[PDB]
Amino acid sequence: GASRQRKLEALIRDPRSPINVESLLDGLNSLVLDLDFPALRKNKNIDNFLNRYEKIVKKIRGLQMKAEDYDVVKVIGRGAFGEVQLVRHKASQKVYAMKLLSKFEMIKRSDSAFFWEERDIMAFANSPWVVQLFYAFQDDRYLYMVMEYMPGGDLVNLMSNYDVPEKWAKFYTAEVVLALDAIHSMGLIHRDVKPDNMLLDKHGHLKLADFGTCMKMDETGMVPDYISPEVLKSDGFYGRECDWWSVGVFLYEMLVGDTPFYADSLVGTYSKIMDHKNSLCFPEDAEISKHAKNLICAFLTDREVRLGRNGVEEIRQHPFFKNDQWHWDNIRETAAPVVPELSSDIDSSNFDDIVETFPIPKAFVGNQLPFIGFTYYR
Amino acid sequence: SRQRKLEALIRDPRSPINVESLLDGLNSLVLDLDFPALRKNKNIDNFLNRYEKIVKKIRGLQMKAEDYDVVKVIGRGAFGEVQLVRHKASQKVYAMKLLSKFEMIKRSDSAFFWEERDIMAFANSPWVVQLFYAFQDDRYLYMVMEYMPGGDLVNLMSNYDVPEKWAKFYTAEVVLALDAIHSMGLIHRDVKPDNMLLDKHGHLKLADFGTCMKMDETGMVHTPDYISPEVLKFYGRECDWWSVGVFLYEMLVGDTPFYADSLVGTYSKIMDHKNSLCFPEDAEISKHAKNLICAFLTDREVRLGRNGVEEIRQHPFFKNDQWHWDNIRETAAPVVPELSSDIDSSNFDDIEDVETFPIPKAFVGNQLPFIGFTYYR
Ligand SMILES: COc1cc(C(=O)N[C@H](CO)c2ccccc2)ccc1-c1cn[nH]c1
Ligand SMILES: COc1cc(C(=O)N[C@H](CO)c2ccccc2)ccc1-c1cn[nH]c1
Ligand SMILES: [Cl-]
Repeated sequence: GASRQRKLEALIRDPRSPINVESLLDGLNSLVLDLDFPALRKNKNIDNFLNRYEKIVKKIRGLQMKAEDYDVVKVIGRGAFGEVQLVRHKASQKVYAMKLLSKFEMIKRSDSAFFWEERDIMAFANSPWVVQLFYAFQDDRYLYMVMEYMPGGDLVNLMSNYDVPEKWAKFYTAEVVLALDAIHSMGLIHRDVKPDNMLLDKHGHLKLADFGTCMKMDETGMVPDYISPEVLKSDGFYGRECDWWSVGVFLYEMLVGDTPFYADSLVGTYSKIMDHKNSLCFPEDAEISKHAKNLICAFLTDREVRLGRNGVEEIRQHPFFKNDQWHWDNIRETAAPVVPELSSDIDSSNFDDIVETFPIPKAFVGNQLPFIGFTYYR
Repeated sequence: SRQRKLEALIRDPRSPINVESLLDGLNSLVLDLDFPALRKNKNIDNFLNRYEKIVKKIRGLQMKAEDYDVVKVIGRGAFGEVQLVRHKASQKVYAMKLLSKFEMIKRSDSAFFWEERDIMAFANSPWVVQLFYAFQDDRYLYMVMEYMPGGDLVNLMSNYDVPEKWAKFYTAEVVLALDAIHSMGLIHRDVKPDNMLLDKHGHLKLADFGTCMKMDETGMVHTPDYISPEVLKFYGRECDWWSVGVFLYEMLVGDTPFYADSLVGTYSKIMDHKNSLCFPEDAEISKHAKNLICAFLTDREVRLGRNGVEEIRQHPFFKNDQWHWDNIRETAAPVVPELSSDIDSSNFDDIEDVETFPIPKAFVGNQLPFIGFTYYR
């Protein structure tokens, strides 16, 4: 009997459950947002429901986390459906990185499901290789993701400010290897491994960000300059090995100073990637070891014989990673090659310097419906 | 903290945003969107796809009509019926009141159940029928109450000639039950013996609160035989005290004080109450009983109970050697029900025995006025 009430009480407590209390409050909020228009309020059912919940929903909005609770310090990133702002929480004075996503642009450009795995990865990974999400909240215009601020900037910035030695390339590669294996363990494929999505923490250690491209792998494990050839030839099924192709490209860019399939045109890069058997060649002036060259070549092969298919053990014991500084079991607790020297809690010097509204409707449209359940409070 | 303030609102059972009300909101949204005409909208089709599984799971876990077994229909009314039911799992017997959502919407009366549910769930008075569970489906609102096997006072009057010692007891119980409702800032507006039930021991409890209204700052607000003249022509608490006088008259005399063959004749007799009220020469009634009926059947301005329940309490009619106002409900009742089983419905007459909602093209929101009805004790 009350075993059913116990089963139900458990679902509502579970933070991964779609019917948790934050997700149930999202349902109420979204229903009020999509009905409070004078055209719709002509309906007696709608006008009377909105009159009943008007007071409580005003009270709830004032209590719940909102963008007004934070001060915007600077825009440190921009992307497809939004921007990432360096913000300071007004009450606690704590500094975070907050990612905003336009609800309007996600509906219009019919791309409105990518944020679910991005939010889940950052909120629940519990890995030092993934940027941690503290709070996810939404208003009538945007989705917000308050994550830990990474003051070391991305690996693109590092490469443009330093001539990268093989000892540093061996460190950042190992960290990318472990970070990807952590994502693959959570049953996901990044699909966009690149140095713009590799951030450095206050101590110079890597963390992955921008999970908008992730996909949960099915039972078989299946789903521009850094894209794999098998992904380019698309619609077909690809696996974890496409993420390791991106690692090969990254290690080449680090040591050589240019991407292996760089071309002046977009089509030229595609052409070079497709012809990877004949287009991949190391410059005669490039400072690279035989082990480093041999590792890049094991990643830049056809998917069938690529390194990393039979797990990450084959990658771990590659001769390139032989060193006298770290082990795979402690690399993140060893001293990083470059440690950030920051002047304040809002020093954003490792980041380069960087609105269409919904139309009032006549009939029920339900623009808030695809966002019910986004709110999360740690 | 703000999160502590918010967590308190959701725990409060009187709060419109409690967990049962928040689950009602989700259920009602799914019910009002799952139509193939509406599902043509991408937002709607995708939302329904996401919550389809979990809402099927939630419905199976939550209390439903299929958890109860219908024993007999013991009452029928305006928008539904009251069924004697037995909970399949616990084997406990209850009285379950059903209200058609369709009829409530159609006959544009869809707010009366909020005070009926609140009165029965939260009164905490032995004079009010207790509600244990309120729940709903796509067709009805359900109210699981304590079953009253003694039947109503109409049934008692039709099976017994009422002596003044019995009339003094039942009146005193109506007086205390009405004072309890008035204490909660409510006016019944429909005091009559059909709405007075007797428990397993013969003690009164009030039922059918569909006519109740919360009184404003001054104590004011906005059935043919028991209606007051002021309602026939803002009304206060003394409006319920009129119905008590009519009740005491029907008990002692055997007929209504303003009974007429026509509805217009009854409406005329009530308006001319100053000259139409007279006690039959063959009626066995004391001077005190006659004088009490007359203090209730006056113009609202000078009616007994206008200046409090203390005035009614001290009336000479209630002088007796059996009970006191502080213990009447723990004294022996005049008629104690003789029941054969937990489902003996012999003190209730037999009840003699299809409109569904139309499938819509656009969002109508027929479930919206019912969000927050679910209550679990
Ligand atoms: C720039 O910093 C970030 C960027 C991102 C991120 O996902 N960026 C992309 C494009 O760069 C994007 C996509 C969609 C909308 C906007 C932005 C995620 C975390 C941080 C971060 C974490 N801690 N500190 C900074
Ligand atoms: C018959 O017993 C009841 C009746 C009612 C009641 O409110 N009845 C009216 C008129 O019939 C009605 C209104 C709307 C729909 C249907 C019926 C309320 C409680 C009981 C009851 C019995 N035991 N415990 C509680
Ligand atoms: Cl090693």
